[PDB]
Amino acid sequence: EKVRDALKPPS
Amino acid sequence: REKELERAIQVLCRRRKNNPLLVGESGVGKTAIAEGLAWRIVQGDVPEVMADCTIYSLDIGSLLAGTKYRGDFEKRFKALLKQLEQDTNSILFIDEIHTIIGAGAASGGQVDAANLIKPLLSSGKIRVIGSTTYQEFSNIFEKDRALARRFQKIDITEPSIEETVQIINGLKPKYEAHHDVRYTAKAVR
Amino acid sequence: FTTNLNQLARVGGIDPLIGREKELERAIQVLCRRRKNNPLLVGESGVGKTAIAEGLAWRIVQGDVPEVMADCTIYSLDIGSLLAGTKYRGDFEKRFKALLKQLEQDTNSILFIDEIHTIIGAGAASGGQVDAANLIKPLLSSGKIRVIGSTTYQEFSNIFEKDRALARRFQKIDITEPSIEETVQIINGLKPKYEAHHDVRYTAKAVRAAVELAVKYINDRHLPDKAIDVIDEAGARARLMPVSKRKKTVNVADIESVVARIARIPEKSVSQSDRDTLKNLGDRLKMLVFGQDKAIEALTEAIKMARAGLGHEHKPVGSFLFAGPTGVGKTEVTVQLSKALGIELLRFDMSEYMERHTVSRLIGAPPGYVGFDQGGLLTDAVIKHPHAVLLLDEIEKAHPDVFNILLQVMDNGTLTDNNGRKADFRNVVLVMTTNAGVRETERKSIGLIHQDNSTDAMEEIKKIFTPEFRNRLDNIIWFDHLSTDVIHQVVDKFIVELQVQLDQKGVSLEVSQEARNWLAEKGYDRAMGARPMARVIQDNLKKPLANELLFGSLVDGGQVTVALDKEKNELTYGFQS
Amino acid sequence: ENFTTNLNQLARVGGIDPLIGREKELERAIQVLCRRRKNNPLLVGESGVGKTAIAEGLAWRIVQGDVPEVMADCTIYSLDIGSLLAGTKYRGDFEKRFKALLKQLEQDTNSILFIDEIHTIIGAGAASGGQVDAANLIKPLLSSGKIRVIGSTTYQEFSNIFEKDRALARRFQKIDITEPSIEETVQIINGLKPKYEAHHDVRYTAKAVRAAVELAVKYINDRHLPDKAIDVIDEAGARARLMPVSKRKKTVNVADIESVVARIARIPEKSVSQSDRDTLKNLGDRLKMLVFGQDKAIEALTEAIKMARAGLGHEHKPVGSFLFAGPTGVGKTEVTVQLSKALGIELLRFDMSEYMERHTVSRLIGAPPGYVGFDQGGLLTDAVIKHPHAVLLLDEIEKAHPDVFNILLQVMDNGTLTDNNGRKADFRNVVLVMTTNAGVRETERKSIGLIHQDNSTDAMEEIKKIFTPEFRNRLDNIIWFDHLSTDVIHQVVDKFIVELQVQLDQKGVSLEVSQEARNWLAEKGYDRAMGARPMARVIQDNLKKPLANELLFGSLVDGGQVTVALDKEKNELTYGFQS
Ligand SMILES: Nc1ncnc2c1ncn2[C@@H]1O[C@H](COP(=O)(O)OP(=O)(O)OP(O)(O)=S)[C@@H](O)[C@H]1O
Ligand SMILES: Nc1ncnc2c1ncn2[C@@H]1O[C@H](COP(=O)(O)OP(=O)(O)OP(O)(O)=S)[C@@H](O)[C@H]1O
Ligand SMILES: Nc1ncnc2c1ncn2[C@@H]1O[C@H](COP(=O)(O)OP(=O)(O)O)[C@@H](O)[C@H]1O
Ligand SMILES: Nc1ncnc2c1ncn2[C@@H]1O[C@H](COP(=O)(O)OP(=O)(O)O)[C@@H](O)[C@H]1O
Ligand SMILES: Nc1ncnc2c1ncn2[C@@H]1O[C@H](COP(=O)(O)OP(=O)(O)O)[C@@H](O)[C@H]1O
Ligand SMILES: [Mg+2]
Ligand SMILES: [Mg+2]
Ligand SMILES: [Mg+2]
Repeated sequence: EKVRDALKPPS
Repeated sequence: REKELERAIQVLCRRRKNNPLLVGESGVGKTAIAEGLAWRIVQGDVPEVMADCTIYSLDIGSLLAGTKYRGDFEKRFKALLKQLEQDTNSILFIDEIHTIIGAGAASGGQVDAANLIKPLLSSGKIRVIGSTTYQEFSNIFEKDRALARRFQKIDITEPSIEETVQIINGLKPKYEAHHDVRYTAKAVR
Repeated sequence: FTTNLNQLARVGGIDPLIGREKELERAIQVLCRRRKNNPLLVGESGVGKTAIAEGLAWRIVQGDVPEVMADCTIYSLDIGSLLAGTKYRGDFEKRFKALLKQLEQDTNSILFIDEIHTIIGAGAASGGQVDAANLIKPLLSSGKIRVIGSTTYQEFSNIFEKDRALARRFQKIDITEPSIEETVQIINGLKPKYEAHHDVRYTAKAVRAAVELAVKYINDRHLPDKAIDVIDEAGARARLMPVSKRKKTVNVADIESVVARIARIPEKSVSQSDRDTLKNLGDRLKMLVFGQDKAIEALTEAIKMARAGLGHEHKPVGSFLFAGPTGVGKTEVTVQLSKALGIELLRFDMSEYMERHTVSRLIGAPPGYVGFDQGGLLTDAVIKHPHAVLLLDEIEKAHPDVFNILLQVMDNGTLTDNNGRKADFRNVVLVMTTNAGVRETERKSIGLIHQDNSTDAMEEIKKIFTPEFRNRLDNIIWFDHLSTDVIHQVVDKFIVELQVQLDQKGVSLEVSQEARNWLAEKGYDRAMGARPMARVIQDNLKKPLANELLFGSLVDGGQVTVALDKEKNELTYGFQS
Repeated sequence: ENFTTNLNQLARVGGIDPLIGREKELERAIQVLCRRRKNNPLLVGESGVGKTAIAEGLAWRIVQGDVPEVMADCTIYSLDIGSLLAGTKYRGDFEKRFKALLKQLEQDTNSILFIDEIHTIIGAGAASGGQVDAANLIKPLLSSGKIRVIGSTTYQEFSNIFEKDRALARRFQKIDITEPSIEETVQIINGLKPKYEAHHDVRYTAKAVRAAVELAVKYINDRHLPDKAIDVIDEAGARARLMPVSKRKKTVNVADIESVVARIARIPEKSVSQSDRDTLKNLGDRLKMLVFGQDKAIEALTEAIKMARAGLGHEHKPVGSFLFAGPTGVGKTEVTVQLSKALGIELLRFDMSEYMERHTVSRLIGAPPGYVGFDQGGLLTDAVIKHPHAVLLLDEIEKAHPDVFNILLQVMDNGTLTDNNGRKADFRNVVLVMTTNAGVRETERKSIGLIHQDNSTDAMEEIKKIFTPEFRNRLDNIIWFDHLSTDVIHQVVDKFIVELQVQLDQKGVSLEVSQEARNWLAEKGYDRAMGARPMARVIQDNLKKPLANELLFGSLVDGGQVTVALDKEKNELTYGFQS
């Protein structure tokens, strides 16, 4: 469906 | 809530199924029981085994506030878990346990808090208290058979009208001072 | 990364398996097959599905198994390490590959994985590089490697049925709850492990009564898990004494009260004080519900015969009916019977189920249904409460299709469900009501002298109802009309509800016995019974007072006096401020 | 690539069973696979028929080289639907992975994708909210033609989703797969026999294989012939070796196989045996000790059955068509119960009273709900389908409309039934029994006259007028009863007392009843008009009422030692408990 994903940047 | 309290203390003391689950309906007072358990412990009206215990409450929003970088949630949650096992006497009362089922993993890693805590519960070193509704428990919590096996379901029901008036009288001083009014015994009934 | 089950059994950590010999023979039957050699242990949770796997390995060391499989050494998958240990990708592939080399080259080697449905997809966080189940499929099709799985009855239909290919490899083996005799050995075997932690010694009598009382009241879980729970709770309760382990031994009294708390039931219920309750409750029915004394004898003896054992085990406790006029206490007796016995009262209205489609919804769908709609509300009620009172009023109004289901349930005492394998209706008492018994023509007859067309002795209902359904009934109870004195007592009940309402308004009402007789004769009707009593009570008592309370003598409260005069034939109203 | 397995490569290392029969189906697949367009074949067959097996047969034929040159270099792959779906978390992952494979496959020409149970991904959902989106990636492949996709479906699924959607059906041909004949089935087992005998070093006699196929079809009505047959042989091989630990006997016999099917059938082993000779002779004697009284009926009924079950008679006509007549509420119905119990068949009690209405007749020859479920089936049609070898106990035949009788004529002569659902049932092995209660009604009917006139009617007279002679012409035999005996009715009290006493044995209670009291109680309960219908109720009423009060607390709890005897003056039984 239409799902929002929150990315994580590398430290 | 003397009988309901007994069931929780008994569940915490047993070897297996150490984690109790206070299932109920909205507003029944399941959260007050856990918050009230700590109040009972400081008062000292509990068994000696539980007197030394220290109940903790986890706020998921604060836990997820700064988890921008990779591994932030895992390091935080894992760090907190280490504190629980070393003490061996603390209890983490987490309300709305169903929320952590899909929280902490945005995508890719899929490292959810439920998966992280699961192994520790198998050994039994850490004991926690949960709260959930019937609809939420069956729709979400029941899906995770692993977590359900560790937790021992507890059925809660609204108290009788007789019990309710006693609750109001016990809580009457708190609301009487805030509002600067005196409630009559006939009015509460 | 790996675990061994044969080595653990050899050491003796696991206790001796008790019973389930048939499952062991049927389990090894497919295990030795050239194809379809993956025995899938399908059973409800907490029914010892994993114990069977561990039990089989134990018997191998003892040698009381077929020699063909005795040489074999059963293994167990490390669910915890594989699920979470190998977080990084690549390590799982090389580590799992090592298991394949160990798994292959030894046809005797066996592998058992509990919760086999959970591993349908696994081995990677988000990548589709490999699947643990799929990796073994090439070696499974050939049949060189045989494995044992564990899936719940619900999970079996949810996923395994989808992939016929995977389902083809496996073969279902039904797991039935162990009997009370089997459980007492299992719990006794596990007794030392828990006695040390609690520093208590459970008496033999205490542990056998627990299962009897537990199954009688606790119904959420099966006997193995249920029995273990009551023993662990009782032990913990004992060490929580006020000063220092006041009570060491675990007597029957301790377990008798533990189940009460877990069941949220009042004390003295576990005492098995059923004989005396039956005698005293009888008198209570007459005072609470006036009349129908003849039917009370039939209702009470019905319960005594079932509990005493004068009935077939499969046959339910009772299948009766109440054919009588309206408002004759038919429903009233049922409510008191439940409260009197401390049993749940489940009531269903057949009027909503008059249509054919609604009858099917009662049990979901005989042909089948999908979409997790949870259809079959009647079946679900029995699973949550095996012992209950099922009242089906206006059964005659229901479509004859519903009768067909009762023939099957009455014959075996169990009702099948769309998803649920079966239900327990043995404890439930089937009680119904019908109003067709009272059927008098509005027009008496074509003649100067009316004819007393006395109602037939159940002849009319015989043609309306099916013949087999009538014979299967344990007994037929009829409810007749009520005597005039009973009606004089019934008005007292209606009057009492008025006084409580007046208490909130500070109004005193006093009615004479002669006035009550006027409402009684006009109130009770043969055709409607109690139904018109309200209208006269409202019209003759509530309506006149409404004017005064809102605007009149009784605005601020007062005393009410009522009298009857023969001159006018109507009641008189008097108000005192 | 790892998702789908290469069947052709598997054949080289073994694991491919030889294909026995179905050469015509194989030729059709080769013929359609050589087409420029619409070459994609479909295998519309029921579960267990072996549709998947022919797909592997094509891989064996190609590696062997007994196929056209164009297809000689072709490869076949078996898509693993469960692998991709299990790994996915949300929709879109499966489609992406499937897109990657398809592109890799299109690079190499002569690649065939065997999508077993294609209906699952194509549509109809109801698994995890449905996976109908997978059809999106299937339509381009069909239109493109770059690769040929073999499909496996079923008659029900095919019409539901495939025939309705022209996009797929137009680019998919049909190869109807029908269960093989019994003769073809034994040949298939013979081809597969070497694998099993070499597996555990045991020999399989020709007698057992023939017995295995006939027994399974006769008893196992919920599975198809080819697949369930292999399980019987495989189960026998395992059971033969593992059970007799002391003696290892390689030779197998037909009797050994009976025990194998008994476990799955869950029916007694003796009844499961297919011995028409032995069962016919003992069936009559078996009904005598089990049911006592009116033994003349057992003799006539059994000999008549022998005539039809002899095998010479064409079985198009139902095996049994006995139309019982005369009094009711007698052992006539009981005989059918024990007859069904000895054989093990499931007795179906169809009562016409519910179907009296003309509209209700359609329920037997049509879906009762009259909904679009398309799986309910007719009451009579589905019931015969569930138990093709079970007797139909017709009840209250008198209250039947003429159309109801018309349906009976079809089964007696045609031996087949057509309903709105369209499913065909087999009546070759079915038995039919009826019961006539009209005679009982006339006996109690009053006479309009000054003095009542005795009417000692006979069972024959009613059927002559109420039933058309056409039914009697097709009818094989009619039995009649009058009354069992005076003594047997006394014995009926004893038989019930035996079961009632068995109940006391569970309670550890002992009870005795006077011989004279037993006789009087039997007469009180037994009636000519009602027969033995009320006898059951009176038996319990005599003792259940008084015993119930004292069983809860009393001497009955420990031993009982009850004494029961009537009073001459009061004719009422007296109960005394001595523990
Ligand atoms: N035994 C009690 N003693 C004191 N206050 C009580 C008690 N039971 C209920 N309450 C009051 O009722 C409120 C509602 O019950 P809670 O357990 O707090 O609800 P909750 O579980 O947070 O509700 P949700 O979020 O709708 S599931 C409590 O916060 C108290 O104010
Ligand atoms: N037949 C049995 N033989 C031996 N131990 C048994 C038996 N039945 C129950 N037990 C004990 O009680 C437990 C029953 O649950 P398990 O067999 O562990 O798991 P399961 O019930 O198969 O599945 P879950 O509920 O998903 S852990 C066993 O592990 C033993 O401790
Ligand atoms: N013997 C009785 N004891 C108490 N109330 C009775 C008795 N007979 C009739 N009633 C009264 O009859 C009324 C029946 O109401 P209800 O159950 O709604 O009727 P129905 O079953 O006809 O729908 C109630 O007011 C009930 O108290
Ligand atoms: N024509 C046939 N030739 C050889 N074996 C067959 C044939 N038909 C069915 N079988 C056997 O039936 C069993 C199952 O075949 P399979 O194709 O997997 O069935 P299904 O298509 O129902 O899944 C195997 O033992 C297979 O060899
Ligand atoms: N010859 C007989 N042998 C054994 N039982 C018999 C015999 N004749 C009658 N009975 C018994 O008498 C009853 C016959 O009527 P029944 O079948 O109960 O009637 P219905 O089918 O109308 O309920 C049954 O209990 C049956 O077992
Ligand atoms: Mg809360
Ligand atoms: Mg388990
Ligand atoms: Mg009523």
